[PDB]
Amino acid sequence: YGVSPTKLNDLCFTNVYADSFVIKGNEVSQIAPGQTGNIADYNYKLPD
Amino acid sequence: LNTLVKQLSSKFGAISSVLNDILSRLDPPEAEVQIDRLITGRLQSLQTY
Amino acid sequence: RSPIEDLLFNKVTLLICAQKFNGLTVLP
Amino acid sequence: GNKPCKGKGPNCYFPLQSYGFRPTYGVGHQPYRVVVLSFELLHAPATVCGPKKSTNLVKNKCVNFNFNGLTGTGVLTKSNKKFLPFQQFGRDIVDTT
Repeated sequence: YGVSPTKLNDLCFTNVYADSFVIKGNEVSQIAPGQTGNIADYNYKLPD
Repeated sequence: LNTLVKQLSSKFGAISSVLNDILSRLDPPEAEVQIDRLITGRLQSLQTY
Repeated sequence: RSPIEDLLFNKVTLLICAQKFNGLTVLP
Repeated sequence: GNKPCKGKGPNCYFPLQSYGFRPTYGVGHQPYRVVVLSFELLHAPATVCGPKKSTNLVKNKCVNFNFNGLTGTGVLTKSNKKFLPFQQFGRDIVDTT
């Protein structure tokens, strides 16, 4: 979202966090900034 | 002169006020979109000065 | 310079000038 | 509901709910494994960098410089500024490095 995927191996970052979980395929489109849904608002929501 | 120099460090609705950071993070089709806001803001500040 | 001109020169107080390095110059 | 259902039963529901995960189960409702990774990009010197060489420090010359992702162009000299041991980079009036 904030970075181009190709220009990732040439930047220096301050705080890098990784979040791992397992969801279903209809909810893959849910994980995005500014989204709703029971896995977004009640489980895990990305800020906009 | 201090207002003109200090106005250079604002974003004008872009991701950052530093131009080299914009060029070193994004692909050119989105980079030009990010640059144009800075260009309009700095032209406006120069014309008011 | 006269003494009065020296009071006029000293009374008017003319890192800040190191920050004009963004494309601005002051001409003499 | 308005009634205080103490103990699982009518109108009072367990929060957790696990779905059925089968190899031949329906497409779209299939399991998927997700890692989302988040950054914090700023112009200040940073902590985790990419793999690049460390060259040499050249002074009193017009060079392009890159300290911890803090990039720029100029002449690097030695200055007698008393930085505290946490203070990494200095910045003068009107926000220039």
